[PDB]
Amino acid sequence: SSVTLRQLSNPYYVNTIPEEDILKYVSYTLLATTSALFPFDHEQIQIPSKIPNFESGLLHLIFEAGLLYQSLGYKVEKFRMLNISPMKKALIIEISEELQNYTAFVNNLVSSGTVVSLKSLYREIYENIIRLRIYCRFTEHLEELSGDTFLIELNIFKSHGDLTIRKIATNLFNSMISLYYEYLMNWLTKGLLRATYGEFFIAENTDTNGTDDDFIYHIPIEFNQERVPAFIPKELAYKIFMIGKSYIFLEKYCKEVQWTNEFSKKYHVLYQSNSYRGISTNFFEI
Amino acid sequence: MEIKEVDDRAELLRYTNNIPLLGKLVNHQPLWSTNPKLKSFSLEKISAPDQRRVQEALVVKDLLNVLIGLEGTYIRYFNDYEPSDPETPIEFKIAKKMDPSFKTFSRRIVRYGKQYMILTRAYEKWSDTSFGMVLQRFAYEIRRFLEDVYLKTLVERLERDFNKVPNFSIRELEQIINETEVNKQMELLYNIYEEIFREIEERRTNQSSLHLRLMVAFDTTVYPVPKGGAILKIFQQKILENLGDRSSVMFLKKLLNNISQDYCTMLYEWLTQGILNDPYQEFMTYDDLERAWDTQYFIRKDVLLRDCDSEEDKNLLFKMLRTGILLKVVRASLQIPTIPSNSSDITIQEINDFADLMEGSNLELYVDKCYSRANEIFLKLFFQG
Repeated sequence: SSVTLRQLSNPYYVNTIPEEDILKYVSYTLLATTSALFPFDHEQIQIPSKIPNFESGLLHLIFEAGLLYQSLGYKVEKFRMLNISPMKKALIIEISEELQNYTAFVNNLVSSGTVVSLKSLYREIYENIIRLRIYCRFTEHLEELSGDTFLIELNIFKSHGDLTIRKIATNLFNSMISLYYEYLMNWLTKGLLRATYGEFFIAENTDTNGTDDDFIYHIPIEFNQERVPAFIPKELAYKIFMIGKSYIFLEKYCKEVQWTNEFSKKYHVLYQSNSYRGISTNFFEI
Repeated sequence: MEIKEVDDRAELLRYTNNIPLLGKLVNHQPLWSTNPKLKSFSLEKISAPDQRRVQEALVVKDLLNVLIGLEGTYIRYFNDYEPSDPETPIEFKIAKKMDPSFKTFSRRIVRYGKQYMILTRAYEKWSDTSFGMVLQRFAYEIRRFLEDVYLKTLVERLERDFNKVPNFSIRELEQIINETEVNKQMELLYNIYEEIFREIEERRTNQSSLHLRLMVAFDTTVYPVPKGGAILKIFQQKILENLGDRSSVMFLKKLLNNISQDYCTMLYEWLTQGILNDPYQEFMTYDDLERAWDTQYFIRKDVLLRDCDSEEDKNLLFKMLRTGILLKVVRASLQIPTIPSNSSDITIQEINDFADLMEGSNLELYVDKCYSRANEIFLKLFFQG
């Protein structure tokens, strides 16, 4: 009886597809690309007949990846045509790089031909399943809210006990805090409020009560206590607000052009030299 | 072989606000156990005794399936299971009509699968922020044990043998399961999970200066879920309960070393700089500011590694608190956020092997070496500066 048990079992199951062609079709669809057995209607999958419950469940488990790929693709295509905050496109570009890396990994798997059965494909990509899953969950409300919300959320997540979440959150957080570092530099070196779109805690006030409170008796720059992210101590926030107001007060009326400009260039160099530390004690020292 | 004309379709899930961070977002497959499709065959047609090998061959397929957490053709889910329920229990019927060789040993493996499911769900349930970091870091570990030890060994090896070996035997199935000793490891994780659930249910059940001159008071409050001190206590208790299994000891030691890396970083950093950074509120004590002159400190007894009932553990805890406060005031007075290493002779290291340090006979040695460092620098501060 030196015969093969799966050979003893396969012709018993007469009306099913050779598992080799199942692999053939799953490799195409893994990137949510329609073909003979699975025509994505851009929103779901129709799994046909002659497919045992086992195969159906495994196709659920695997095709999670393709569904995520399509959803994230819709997100990316939907926002690349819009006018939004720069941190938003920071998220867009990072998600796009993730999508490209997933593409490369999947097609490299297909090329090298280490796929032999469904469960092999399962184990090969389960990590990338989780990566795509986390990337999806982090941007559930990209359309409505502002970026600094995401800055705070990601700052909280930086200490997540998961190593994978550690790495992902740290990368996203690093990129946006570099851009936000640019915002802080702009405020501390020129005192402007350009192109912040409400993601910055120091606001400008164009108001009609006291029409002359931008002429003589007031300076229309306002510190909103509740809008400071948790990685900045409150007292240093007061310091920063007073620094900007100081610069405005000197430039607009005091006319300390030479002193303010030399001071500005010196400190401009001083912060721009330390951008690779982000937010840290050295920056607080300056 | 038949067709039941069932609209089996795959699509992501609509709701997002109740499924945890790592929770799966795909719809559940269509419920063969009550909505059958494409075959309902009773092996009584082929229940002939000579067909026994043939029968188990079919059986083999289904069993090689369930271990990945997906039910097999000749296995029905019990009426209790509901996929939309995240907390539904796990139980499911297999037909007694076949030879016992089908049913007897299978119960062992399906339990694996049962626990394989719960761990996975635990792998998700503990992903939430409020559960603190330790279990959260622990989450990572459980995932690895599946995708690098359970699957890459068992699934790969079992499928290869079932496709190549002439009439691979279920007896050899057991032999290769235990020859890689995975079952015992998985059982250790299982029982640790059961104790964690026990502590959670206990906390969900019952909701209701003299000598040392420390300006301190207790803050005894209970939270619904256990934290790091509880977890570490638990691992110590389990390793104590299973002294002797060398593989078990080594596995648990690796676990303890792996989970508390940055926890040890936090403790060491506090003992050598008096700086406490616990964005999850898991550390042993916590500060005020819920001006910074009456820096009153409180004990959250619920996370301490010891009952703190006798004199010696109280002594250890109080030396801990004093050492932290001393270094803190040093930093406050000298207007420097960091203590340079070379300020003194007594040099200290990190807890590179927390496993043995937890046992005793070295914990206090580390504690009082740091105490000596604190005293010498502090006294030099108020005697020379």
